[PDB]
Amino acid sequence: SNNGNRRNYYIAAEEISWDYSEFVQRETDIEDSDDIPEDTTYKKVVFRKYLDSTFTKRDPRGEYEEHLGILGPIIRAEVDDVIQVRFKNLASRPYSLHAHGLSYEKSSEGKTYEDDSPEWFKEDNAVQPNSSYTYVWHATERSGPESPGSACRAWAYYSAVNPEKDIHSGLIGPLLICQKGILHKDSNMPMDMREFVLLFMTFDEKKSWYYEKKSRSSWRLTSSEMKKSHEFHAINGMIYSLPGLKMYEQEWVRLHLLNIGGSQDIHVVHFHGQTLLENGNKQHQLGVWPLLPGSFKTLEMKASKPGWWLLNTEVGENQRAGMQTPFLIMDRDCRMPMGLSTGIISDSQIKASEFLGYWEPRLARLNNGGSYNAWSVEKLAAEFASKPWIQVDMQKEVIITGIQTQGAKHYLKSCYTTEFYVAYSSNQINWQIFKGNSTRNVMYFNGNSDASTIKENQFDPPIVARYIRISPTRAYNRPTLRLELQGCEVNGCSTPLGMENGKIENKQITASSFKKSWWGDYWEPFRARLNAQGRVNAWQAKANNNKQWLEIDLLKIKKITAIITQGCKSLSSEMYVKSYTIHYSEQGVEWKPYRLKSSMVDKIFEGNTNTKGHVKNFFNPPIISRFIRVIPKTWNQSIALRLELFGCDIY
Amino acid sequence: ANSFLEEMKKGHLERECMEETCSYEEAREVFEDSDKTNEFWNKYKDGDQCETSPCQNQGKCKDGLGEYTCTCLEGFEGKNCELFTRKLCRAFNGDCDQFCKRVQSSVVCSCARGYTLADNGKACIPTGPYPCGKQTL
Amino acid sequence: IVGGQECKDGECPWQALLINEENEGFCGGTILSEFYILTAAHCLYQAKRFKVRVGDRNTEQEEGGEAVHEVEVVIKHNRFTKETYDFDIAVLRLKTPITFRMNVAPACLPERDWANETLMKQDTGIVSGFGRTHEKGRQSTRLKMLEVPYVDRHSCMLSSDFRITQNMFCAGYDTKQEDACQGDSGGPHVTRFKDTYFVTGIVSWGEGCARKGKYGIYTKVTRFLKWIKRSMKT
Amino acid sequence: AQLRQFYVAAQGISWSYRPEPTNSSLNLSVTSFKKIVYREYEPYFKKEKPQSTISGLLGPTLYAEVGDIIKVHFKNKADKPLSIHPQGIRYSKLSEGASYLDHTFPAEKMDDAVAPGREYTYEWSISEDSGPTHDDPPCLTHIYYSHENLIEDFNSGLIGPLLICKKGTLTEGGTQKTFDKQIVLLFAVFDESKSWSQSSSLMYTVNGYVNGTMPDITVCAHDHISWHLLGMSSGPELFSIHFNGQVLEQNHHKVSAITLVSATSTTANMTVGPEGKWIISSLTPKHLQAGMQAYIDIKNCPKKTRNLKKITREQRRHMKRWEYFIAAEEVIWDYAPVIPANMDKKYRSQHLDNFSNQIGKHYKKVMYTQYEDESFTKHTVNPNMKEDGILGPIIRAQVRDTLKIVFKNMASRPYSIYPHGVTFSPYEDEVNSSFTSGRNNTMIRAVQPGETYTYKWNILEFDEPTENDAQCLTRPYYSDVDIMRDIASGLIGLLLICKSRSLDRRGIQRAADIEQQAVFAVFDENKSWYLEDNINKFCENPDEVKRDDPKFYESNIMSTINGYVPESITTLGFCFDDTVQWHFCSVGTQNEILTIHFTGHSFIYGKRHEDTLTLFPMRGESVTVTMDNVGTWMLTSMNSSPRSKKLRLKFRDVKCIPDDDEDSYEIFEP
Ligand SMILES: *[C@@H]1O[C@H](CO)[C@@H](O[C@@H]2O[C@H](CO)[C@@H](O[C@@H]3O[C@H](CO[C@H]4O[C@H](CO[C@H]5O[C@H](CO)[C@@H](O)[C@H](O)[C@@H]5O)[C@@H](O)[C@H](O)[C@@H]4O)[C@@H](O)[C@H](O[C@H]4O[C@H](CO[C@H]5O[C@H](CO)[C@@H](O)[C@H](O)[C@@H]5O)[C@@H](O)[C@H](O)[C@@H]4O)[C@@H]3O)[C@H](O)[C@H]2NC(C)=O)[C@H](O)[C@H]1NC(C)=O
Ligand SMILES: *[C@@H]1O[C@H](CO[C@@H]2O[C@@H](C)[C@@H](O)[C@@H](O)[C@@H]2O)[C@@H](O[C@@H]2O[C@H](CO)[C@@H](O[C@@H]3O[C@H](CO[C@H]4O[C@H](CO)[C@@H](O)[C@H](O)[C@@H]4O)[C@@H](O)[C@H](O[C@H]4O[C@H](CO)[C@@H](O)[C@H](O)[C@@H]4O)[C@@H]3O)[C@H](O)[C@H]2NC(C)=O)[C@H](O)[C@H]1NC(C)=O
Ligand SMILES: *[C@@H]1O[C@H](CO)[C@@H](O[C@@H]2O[C@H](CO)[C@@H](O[C@@H]3O[C@H](CO[C@H]4O[C@H](CO)[C@@H](O)[C@H](O)[C@@H]4O)[C@@H](O)[C@H](O[C@H]4O[C@H](CO)[C@@H](O)[C@H](O)[C@@H]4O)[C@@H]3O)[C@H](O)[C@H]2NC(C)=O)[C@H](O)[C@H]1NC(C)=O
Ligand SMILES: *C[C@@](*)(O)[C@H](CCCNC(N)=[NH2+])NC(=O)CNC(=O)[C@@H](N)CCC(=O)O
Ligand SMILES: *[C@@H]1O[C@H](CO[C@@H]2O[C@@H](C)[C@@H](O)[C@@H](O)[C@@H]2O)[C@@H](O)[C@H](O)[C@H]1NC(C)=O
Ligand SMILES: [Ca+2]
Ligand SMILES: [Ca+2]
Ligand SMILES: [Cu+2]
Ligand code: NA
Repeated sequence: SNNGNRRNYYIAAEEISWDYSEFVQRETDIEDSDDIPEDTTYKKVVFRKYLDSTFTKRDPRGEYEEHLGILGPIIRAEVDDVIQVRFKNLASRPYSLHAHGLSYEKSSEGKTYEDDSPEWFKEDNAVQPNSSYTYVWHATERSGPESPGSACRAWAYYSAVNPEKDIHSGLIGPLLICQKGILHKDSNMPMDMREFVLLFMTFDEKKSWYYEKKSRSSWRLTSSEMKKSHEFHAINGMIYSLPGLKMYEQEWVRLHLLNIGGSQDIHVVHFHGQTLLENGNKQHQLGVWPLLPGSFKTLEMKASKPGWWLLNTEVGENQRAGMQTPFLIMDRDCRMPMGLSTGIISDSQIKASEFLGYWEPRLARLNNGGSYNAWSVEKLAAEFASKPWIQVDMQKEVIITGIQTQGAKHYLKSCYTTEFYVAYSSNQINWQIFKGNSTRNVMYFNGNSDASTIKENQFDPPIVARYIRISPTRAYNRPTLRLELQGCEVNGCSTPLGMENGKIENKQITASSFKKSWWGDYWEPFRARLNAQGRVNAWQAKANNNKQWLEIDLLKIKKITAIITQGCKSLSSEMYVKSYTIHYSEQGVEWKPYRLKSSMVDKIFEGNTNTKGHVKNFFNPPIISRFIRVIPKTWNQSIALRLELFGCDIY
Repeated sequence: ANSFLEEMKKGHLERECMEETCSYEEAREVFEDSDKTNEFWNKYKDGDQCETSPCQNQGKCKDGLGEYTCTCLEGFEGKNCELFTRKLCRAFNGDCDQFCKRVQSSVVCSCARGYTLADNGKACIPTGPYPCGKQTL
Repeated sequence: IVGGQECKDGECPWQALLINEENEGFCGGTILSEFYILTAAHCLYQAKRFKVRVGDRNTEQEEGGEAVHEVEVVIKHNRFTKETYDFDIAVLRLKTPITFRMNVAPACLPERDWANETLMKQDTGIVSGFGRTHEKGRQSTRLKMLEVPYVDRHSCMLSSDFRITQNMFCAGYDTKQEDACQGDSGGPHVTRFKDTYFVTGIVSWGEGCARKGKYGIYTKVTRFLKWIKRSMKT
Repeated sequence: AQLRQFYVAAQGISWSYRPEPTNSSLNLSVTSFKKIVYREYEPYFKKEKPQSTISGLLGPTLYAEVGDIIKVHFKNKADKPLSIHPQGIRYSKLSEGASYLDHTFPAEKMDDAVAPGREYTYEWSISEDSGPTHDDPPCLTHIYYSHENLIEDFNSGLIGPLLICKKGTLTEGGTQKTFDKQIVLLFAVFDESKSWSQSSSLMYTVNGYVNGTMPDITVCAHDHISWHLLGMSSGPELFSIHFNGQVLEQNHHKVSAITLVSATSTTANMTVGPEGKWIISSLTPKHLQAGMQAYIDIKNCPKKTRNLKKITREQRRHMKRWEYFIAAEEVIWDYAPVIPANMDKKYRSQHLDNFSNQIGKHYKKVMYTQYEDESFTKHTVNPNMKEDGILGPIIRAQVRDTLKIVFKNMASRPYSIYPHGVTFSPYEDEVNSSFTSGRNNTMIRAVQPGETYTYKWNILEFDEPTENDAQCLTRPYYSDVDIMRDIASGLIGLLLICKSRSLDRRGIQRAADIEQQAVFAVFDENKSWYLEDNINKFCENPDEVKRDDPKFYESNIMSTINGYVPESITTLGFCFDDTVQWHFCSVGTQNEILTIHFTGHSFIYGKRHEDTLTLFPMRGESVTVTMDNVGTWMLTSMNSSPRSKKLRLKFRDVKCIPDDDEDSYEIFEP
């Protein structure tokens, strides 16, 4: 139990200003103004990770840490490891570090009390301002997880000069002690599951060191609302919304439900639409986990259905108070291309910092062909501080769970960005650069060994943003970038119903009619598969008239949230529908035209702009039915339709 | 420059790197040693950070491609080596070979009967042949 | 020794074998110095007269390594009783000095604090002897070894139906067919550290032999290091 | 894939919290409120299914199985928008019944609120994941409520239990094949001020019934019940459900006091004792003056399917008749016989100083004092009489062990001693004693000052700690005359219900090197029977005392550990590499949860290492600590309150010195 790693960490209590509701007002588009406090920005101190021992070049918080908020950086070590965490008190107050369950000598406890200790190693008990120390922590077996139980365990480190007021001042952080072989050699990040450190805590500001109790001599009679105003029932110190909580569907999430709340911070962690499994020797199934002050429980919930669910304590007061952050469960196959390879994103939505010649951003089409088929820059701005970037606009808040990357050649020179990194933004002003789990400040994604071959890099956790900037850093004789960002909608229930992967059976698709090929093949309805390849792989109709339809039976009443259509290629022409409308029935006979909410005339959807361009269209209101017919209205030179329904069933 | 027969002549340090932007291949042939060229290549791109010796405790400063590193002696570690060390024989047995006895916080490697403390103060050496606790060879 | 492996040539030099009047091995021992051997207390009653053989990898044959040594002084703890097997310790000073050679080497005695705070928190010890290969079996003439993992004090007090005193620690498996059996008593329980083996325990007793649900029991040497060093001054 | 159809109609009723239907044809005032409650109707809303006499405000209990899908029919009969929303279901957006910023279309907003008269049948597919595990009880207990206005709507009363069950443990009669009974209690907090009536009142009720006026429940003796308990509140709350004279099993942990919090529910396998009638309650002191006390009747149904399991001869040797002789003397107990000068002076002058009007430290109390014989003439000399304080003598017992607790009452008032691990039978002692009907029914016969009784408990096979519990389980025993007024007097101990062969011949545990009790008895002498005796005998001027004064009333909550304020208790010492067993159990008027922190050390809690140990009132937790790191460390309560922060215990992890075995050896030649 000695051949381990000396985990090196450098935690500095730096000074920042923390406003809890800084992510409530970013989505303020409602006529409600009664469920939020006023003047919620406060001055505090927070543990912040530093990459270097000199405490100059800070370690930025990426996306795996985006949900941390006021917590300190995550400290991790497997069993029997040695942790060296260096404190750099950057505040105007003496702090320290405490620990829970770890093996530490009295030179690393960090808590000062009447223990009658000689002072040659008391310099851990209360680190004085402007100074530094080093806390040595060993993670023995009495601090690891169970055997057999969950894969990790949760502990909470914090400043221990006066914790009852030093935690309200923002000094707190996760300390995870996992089983052997789970954390990483360098990144010191777990590899198996998705971990969500949640701090269900009340940040009563009336107790922090930086409580600006100005003179209240002139003030009206107490309204009994300001007393509770400074209390923020928040998850990770962000009320009413907390970013980063993005998990796939039917996926196991290792929830480290930390809590250092007071004697009345009873929090019944509840996930709307989810059930919690207390892993261990005896696995228990729960819907809500009644969490208690001082607890660090490591549960494992299984995602049920994609959508914007609501993480919340079930105490009624802490619901409208603000401890209810909508967590985002995403579809299981949130690998959907975002349209660069298809045509959903047109050339007018692509910009760049620079470009070389005809290698405009319009060539960011994945697997594009021709002489010029990528976004290329003659010389990478490595010498400059601003490397060239290419930008794409999604026109809406979406989810991007991954990325694809390629290159191109000038018929002899294989040019490709052997590295790059991604910066995302929503308003194209406040920019953030993706970091993921990389050791450095930014995850400089691995590039491609060859220009053509793909290199899929998964943005974990997924990026929720409208604008994406890709800035290559390395190259092979020239940068050359092709990409198709991959992800789904922020609103769930957008998984393909199965027109392409074969989940929806062939016999489920029925046609009003269909044609015959020049040799005998038919455009049968079951051949309406999305992205289907072949001479005859599209659904048609025998007669070109309004009376045609494509009936597909879902065998279960599904909630369709969107639709994507396509077109086909003939021997010497392009075949596709120009306009249509959809019809549906709960029983398969009473077909209804799809109207608007305020219109009595059927919404004639805009059909295929061209053959391959995915003409995605949405359903407001959606289609709560088992049967659906897409009735065409206009088509070019012939009728063809290989559509796909993006919805979820009813449970 | 860049004449037709520049590569045929023997390499010179001034010709390749000082009078021209030399690459890795051209600099190696002048020196013939990988270790020698690596030292010259690190300073070429990002200068010599080790010239001012930023690190402390006589750190063996090493120049790389955009980074600096100094390997320091016992009692002072890290990139800067400006801070001392908690001896803490709990980790890696205080770099000893046998028992530690915690006096004020300096790690005290010890050796029992039939054993002698080493010059560095960390290893133990048997006094005579066939000491305690060893397999016969 | 239920299961385990046979001691190789020079693999277990610290192992000293006790032979009764019939020159039949009945208990093991550990070499502390050129004159002293470490054994268990209850082994003294089994023969009432015995000799110490060292360097023997096989009791039933002579291969030039056996060395039968007479014993000068026998010293054992007074508080030791067979009712509880507490304080099960005994050291034998020989009439003749032990000639250290191939397969004949002594064993260390670590410091009291460092042994408790580091050795008693390692993973696995080492136990060896000439015990039975299975419960109610025959004491094998060959010398076997067994890697007995340490067990926390709280954990191993549960399985044993008899009280584990503070001078005793358990090592073995609550399920597996691995434990020293009858004929191993007085054998070493040494601890490895940087290829240096330190005496940690002496084989005291055990309920059965490698029963599912059970670990072997050993007597903590570190509780009597002052007693051992004082006795080594005899 | 079986499908079911329940019928719930949100018909608010003119409700008095005391039982209105259970009236003797008289008005009994009104005192009513316009609640909004779920009700169960005949199919297709033709008529109603009459409810039980106890269900009160609880809706129709739901029961599904793995695979089986529910379809609940709902149509509001009130004037508000309401929905139905169950915990622990993987429901969909079209039947979630929750209104928040889900970005959902108005079609899926239908479940969010139901307009009065509008109809919606919520389907809840129940897959394998939601169903109980192999280690879980058969029917998992959830709770459903309306999720339109989570605070105001519930306080009207739209609450009902949901019971997802295992695949093959349900009939069509609303019960279980494997269980001979089934009950669904409710411990909910109703705040009328937040209720839709907006009347200024706060109501803690059992099954929607206030102040213990709910009708009793009838069961059979030795009945294999499967209880289901609900906890629900809009403000944070701590339920500690206890079934007096009974022992439950919460997920194969033989708990006695099963504890819940707001918007939580639980399931417990439960085998009744003999015929009798106990008074269920929720031990949390806030709920104790609030009267969450239900009742239960155990009928002697002539069922003889099973009354014994395996009893053998080999275990009769282990059935050691332990003979404890406990008394109860009224003397002066001091939380601070000696005080360090370094301790806080300001707090010493309020809760400790013998002020002219404040008593401070020395109070009159009653305590459990052990003895060795029936004469009670010699106290048992335990080594830790000062270390463990006023905690009662540890009553160690094993399974099948026939204890004989000879309780004695030398005190000045009636008391009792109620265990937490004995299904003790009240029909064992009366033979020819006359009982009067209806006058102050104390659960145990009123032991008048100077009276003695011989309790004869029994650790049946239903009180055996299972494979997932510590060898000895800490279960407090207290005088069950009034749990409030009595534990405040200090009549608290721990009953170490050990497993078989867990005690030696003497009666000491066989797996703990040192046994240590650590009980946080948060006293309140103003809630003791001697509150008047405490003040008058120590106060110089008793004519100026006022119970209303926070400078006096709150100057009497003496938060302690084992009976001493931690600023006035000795520092512990435990030798290195031992296994100290820690006996943790909260008592007193601690309305909150007391989480404690072991500095530098950790323990074992259920095959799992933990550092902070949460504690509910009158629930005991036992952990064992291996002293494994040299130094001087601390035990502290992390709670921020000054009463709950002064609880700081100091202990040293010393290195065990001799051990003087050096001067005792014998020399003999062979
Ligand atoms: C059953 O029959 C029994 C008798 O047999 C009856 O028992 C009574 O139960 C009541 C609840 O139904 C208790 O009510 C008490 O009312 C007061 C609260 O109202 C006051 O404050 C309101 C604003 O307060 C807000 O929060 C409270 C939190 O409880 C909410 O209840 C309330 O709705 C508000 O949201 C005002 O609007 C209102 O006008 C009142 O002024 C309180 O007195 C009390 O709780 C508080 O007080 C006690 C004691 O206070 C002392 O200690 C605290 C320590 O925190 C200290 O701060 C104080 O200064 C004092 O020193 C604390 O223990 C609590 O934590 C609160 O601080 C109650 O809620 C009655 O007490 C209770 N009566 C008795 C004798 O016990 C009952 O009516 C019957 N029915 C049931 C239970 O259903
Ligand atoms: C629900 O809780 C049960 C335990 O808790 C109950 O309630 C608490 C409050 C206490 O009162 C407690 O005593 C109650 O039983 C839990 O397990 C039940 O445990 C009891 C006692 O051990 C069992 O009674 C006897 O069990 C076996 C049959 O059980 C077999 O399966 C179980 C798997 O659960 C194995 O553990 C066993 O080893 C067995 O393989 C029998 O020995 C015996 O029946 C008769 O057997 C022979 C004659 O055939 C003779 O010895 C006697 O006549 C015996 O009467 C008993 O039945 C009990 O079976 C068991 N319950 C069940 C349903 O099996 C229970 O499992 C919990 N529920 C769930 C879903 O976990
Ligand atoms: C930052 O995050 C990225 C993702 O964004 C991580 O990418 C990982 O890439 C590495 C390779 O460089 C992958 O590591 C290996 O992947 C395989 C996964 O197999 C496991 O899972 C399957 C699926 O159930 C199991 O059937 C199988 O048994 C394995 O458990 C394996 O080849 C390797 O597994 C090894 O470790 C596990 C855990 O102990 C053992 O069970 C295996 O036997 C084996 O020893 C290995 O894990 C990895 O999969 C990629 N991640 C993901 C999420 O796909 C980066 O590693 C990460 N970088 C950091 C932290 O620095
Ligand atoms: C004296 C010595 O030779 C034996 C060996 C015991 C080794 N035990 C384990 N677990 N490795 N000690 C015994 O003889 C001491 N007595 C006992 O073990 C008896 N309680 C049982 C004897 C038996 O089961 O054979
Ligand atoms: C610590 O520092 C305070 C001001 O900070 C100063 O500038 C920053 C950038 C750091 O370099 C810091 O070390 C410098 O001192 C002083 O006002 C304060 O007095 C210092 N504290 C103590 C205890 O000396
Ligand atoms: Ca031989
Ligand atoms: Ca909603
Ligand atoms: Cu909820
Ligand atoms: Na075993």
